[PDB]
Amino acid sequence: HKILHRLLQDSS
Amino acid sequence: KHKILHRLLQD
Amino acid sequence: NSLALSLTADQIISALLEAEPPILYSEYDPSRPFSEAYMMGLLTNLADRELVHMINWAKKVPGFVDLSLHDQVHLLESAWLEILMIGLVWRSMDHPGKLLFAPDLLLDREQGKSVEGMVEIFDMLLATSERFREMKLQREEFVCLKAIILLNSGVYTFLSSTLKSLENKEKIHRMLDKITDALIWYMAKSGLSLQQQHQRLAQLLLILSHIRHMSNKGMEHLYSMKSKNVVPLSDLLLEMLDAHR
Amino acid sequence: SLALSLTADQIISALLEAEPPILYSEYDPSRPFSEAYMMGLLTNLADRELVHMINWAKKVPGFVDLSLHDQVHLLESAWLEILMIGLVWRSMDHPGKLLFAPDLLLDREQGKSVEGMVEIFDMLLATSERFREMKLQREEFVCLKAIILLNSGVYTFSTLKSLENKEKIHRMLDKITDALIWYMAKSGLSLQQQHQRLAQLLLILSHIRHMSNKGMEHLYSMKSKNVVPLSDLLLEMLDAHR
Ligand SMILES: C[C@]12CC[C@@H]3c4ccc(O)cc4CC[C@H]3[C@@H]1CC[C@@H]2O
Ligand SMILES: C[C@]12CC[C@@H]3c4ccc(O)cc4CC[C@H]3[C@@H]1CC[C@@H]2O
Ligand SMILES: [Cl-]
Ligand code: NA
Repeated sequence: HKILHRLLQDSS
Repeated sequence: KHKILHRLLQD
Repeated sequence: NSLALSLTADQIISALLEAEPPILYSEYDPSRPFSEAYMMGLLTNLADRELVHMINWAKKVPGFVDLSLHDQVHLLESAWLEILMIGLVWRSMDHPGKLLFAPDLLLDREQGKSVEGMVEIFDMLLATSERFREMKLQREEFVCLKAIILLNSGVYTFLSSTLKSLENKEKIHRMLDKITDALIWYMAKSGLSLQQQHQRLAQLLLILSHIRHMSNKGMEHLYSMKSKNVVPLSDLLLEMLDAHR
Repeated sequence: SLALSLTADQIISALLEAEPPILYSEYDPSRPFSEAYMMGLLTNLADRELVHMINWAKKVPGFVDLSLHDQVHLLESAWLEILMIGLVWRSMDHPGKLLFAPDLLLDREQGKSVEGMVEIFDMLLATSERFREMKLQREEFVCLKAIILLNSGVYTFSTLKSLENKEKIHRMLDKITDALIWYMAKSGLSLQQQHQRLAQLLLILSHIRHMSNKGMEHLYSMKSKNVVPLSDLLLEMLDAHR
């Protein structure tokens, strides 16, 4: 999957 | 002053 | 200062409505192979004929002819494709899923696929028409938006190195404020609350960011079609395209 | 949703608290600015700012209530506009210069180190001047940045889920308009000045969009000429503008 999608799953 | 648009705007 | 800068909101709207350009016809023939070249030829021939009427319309926008010829040239060079596009979206509001380029040329997105790179632009234009439909955009609001495009799109590149050129820049900003006043006046007369007026003003002006985006993409596309010799372009269209490098 | 029930004061407070940090560049002043080195510094900075931008977006009221696909699309559409509006804001106190980072304050002559860059520098400098002319306030800036995030990608192209998220976005855009007006009223602007300033601020967004499109074309040109390697993230954020 795309990097942005993965980063949007981390919390904060 | 040589552009077509310049010429058309003076009409 | 001037007579244009003293007009009331009603006078501004009335003048803009009276200045509306004619709706022109395309050359469309159902007997022709609907090729990439044929469709692009229809669209650019139409755009060229519309540009001459756009110049006449601009001279009727309050205050526009009080600017120097160089300033008028600059603003039309910056805004022309945005203006063609907002006109297209307006004409298309009554035709969900279609773009009314002309009364005889109503195209859907599948027809847009006939030209490489065009369907993505069609989809943006179709989404904007849908937004206008959702908002029930009125003709009075449309003409204010078009005048705002003309005055705003080139205004950050407007030089103010002299006391006169600074005067011209200030006049443009004052007229932009007057068109905002006119939009709000129209919304207020239509019965909207203050909250609804400000919300709708924002909604309308955000659409202008999308129109700018679509113009940028369309200019890139037109340059590509020019480079590939897909279609011959008029001298005026070539110069208008060249002003965007 | 809870987000759509926040007051104007709460929205502005939330956005102020969410502000990202100001990062430093990797600039080594022992080295001169070649085209490749300057592009490397600016893209390295952008990449690190994007991580904080993703963090910031998750704090924009309602954003995390959207589908991940919508969050992705909105950030893909807006990222360079968001970087650029932040740059212009950081540069207001530095007429004639662009404060990319506190250690990378550049003038237009330095921009000439990269082909095609000075044209973009000039547009950004003009926007900084516009911010100064307007005396743009931090509360107004954060509203505008949130508006870019929610608006830039909203009209790119039938499913019911697409309509449900789009309605949420439009409702929150209206709430930010409410907050902007509230801030202006609280600051003492007359009712006419409120709508005039609202319009002046939102028309800035048309110029920011223009600059983003020109910057995206420029970045693609640099990539296409093998001037600078881009992170996988930047490659994907750029490719979304294919
Ligand atoms: C400029 C293009 C040809 C002319 C098209 C046109 C032609 C006439 C018109 O009233 C509006 C538009 C908007 C879309 C334009 C197209 C977008 C890309 C294409 O090259
Ligand atoms: C995208 C570019 C590199 C990254 C630059 C940047 C990098 C960081 C930042 O905070 C703002 C900007 C705006 C200008 C951007 C540049 C415009 C053209 C160039 O390719
Ligand atoms: Cl005709
Ligand atoms: Na004609």
